[PDB]
Amino acid sequence: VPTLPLLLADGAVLQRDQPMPVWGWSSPNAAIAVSFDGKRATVKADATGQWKVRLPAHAAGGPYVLRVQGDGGELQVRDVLVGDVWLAGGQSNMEWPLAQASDGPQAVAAANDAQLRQFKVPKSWSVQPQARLTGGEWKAATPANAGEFTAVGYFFAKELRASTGVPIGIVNSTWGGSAIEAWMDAASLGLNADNKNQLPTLLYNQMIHPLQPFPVKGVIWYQGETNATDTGAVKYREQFAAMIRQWRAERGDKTLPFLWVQLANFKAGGDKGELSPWALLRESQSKTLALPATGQAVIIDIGNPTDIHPTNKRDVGHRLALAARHVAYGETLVYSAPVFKRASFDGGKAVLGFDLQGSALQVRGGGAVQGFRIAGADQRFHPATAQIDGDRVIVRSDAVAAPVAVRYGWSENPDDANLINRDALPVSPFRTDTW
Ligand SMILES: [Zn+2]
Ligand SMILES: [Zn+2]
Ligand SMILES: [Zn+2]
Ligand SMILES: [Zn+2]
Ligand SMILES: [Zn+2]
Ligand SMILES: [Zn+2]
Ligand SMILES: [Zn+2]
Repeated sequence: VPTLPLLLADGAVLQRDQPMPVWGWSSPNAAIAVSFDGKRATVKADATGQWKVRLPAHAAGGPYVLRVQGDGGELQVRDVLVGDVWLAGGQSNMEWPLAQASDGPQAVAAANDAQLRQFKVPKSWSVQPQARLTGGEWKAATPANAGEFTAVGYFFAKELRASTGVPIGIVNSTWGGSAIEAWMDAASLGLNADNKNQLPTLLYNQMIHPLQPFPVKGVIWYQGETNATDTGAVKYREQFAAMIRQWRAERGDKTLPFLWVQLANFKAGGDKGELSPWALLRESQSKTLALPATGQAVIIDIGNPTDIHPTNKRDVGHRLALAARHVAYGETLVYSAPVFKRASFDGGKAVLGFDLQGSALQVRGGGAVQGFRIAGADQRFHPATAQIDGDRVIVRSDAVAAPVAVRYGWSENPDDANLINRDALPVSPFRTDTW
């Protein structure tokens, strides 16, 4: 009488268009048969009692029944869809449930999609990497269930349902207040294999590692507030890149799409002088775009100055889905605002070159450009004026005759910064210096 992992249960969404692993346990050397939509595979478990087959790549569809057959009896897994599965991780703002979004009641009331599903990994930890989850089931996006979906993940999935027309499943693996070190395996930290959600490897071991044989289309991520500190904001860029590369290596896919949300604006109290840990962390996030198959949603226009938990999650999901459509689905569209590329300082002016990313630079509210500061060699930054000229912005200040650096939206709460494109996507904060 065989058993299956918690992910291969009633209502599951399985990753389409790549090999389909089915694994589980039984008696040692037990004979096992697995069938799915008229395909059958047999295998013998090993002396541990573990068994695994790979079923052919299957196109989007469903519902189907996954049958597993041993000599003791049969397991039937019902209402299985085949589509795209996305892993959704991070801390509070990915955990944030749909019911508590700005549109929560109305969005839950509109959530009537049997082909959009979530698997909520329970908050759990372990000092060692684990082969099994300790809980969780698949729920479809009905009004009875959708209130508990990740708000950002639901809205992201709702966008993909419309652009792909295939089933979407979200594996929700989140924990409010967590540090990235808790989500990283021992190796990415240089380690051997208090609040536990801030301790190295403890969440990865129980909430990520067991998921890794389950194929996914890509990952969406919203984390970093906890690491936006004097000590961890810059080194986050190396930790985050290492985390992505390791998750990817574990899954055997060095270009597995990995998308994240840059921190929103928040009066975090960390800014002092020209030091801004939150702006340093956002930079660490933007630098990670150097890795292949990555994208970033910028959201400094929709944070809450006075609450680290902004309730506008619909627009977060919209911008992650733009990026997913480019990075994971190979589509051409405006998925990013213009990106700063190059700076030249001649005269009393700085000219900044942007990659326009398929759009045009404009200004929220239509007035003068806000959010720029400029510094001389003394490294003191003054407010500056800025003018748009196609793919360039020219920046200057009456009080800086020999500028050497420019900073745009470089603070924890850059709620004035107003450079956008014609689709109203905001330009990411940035700086020209490495001070
Ligand atoms: Zn399991
Ligand atoms: Zn392992
Ligand atoms: Zn809050
Ligand atoms: Zn949208
Ligand atoms: Zn690209
Ligand atoms: Zn140019
Ligand atoms: Zn203001």
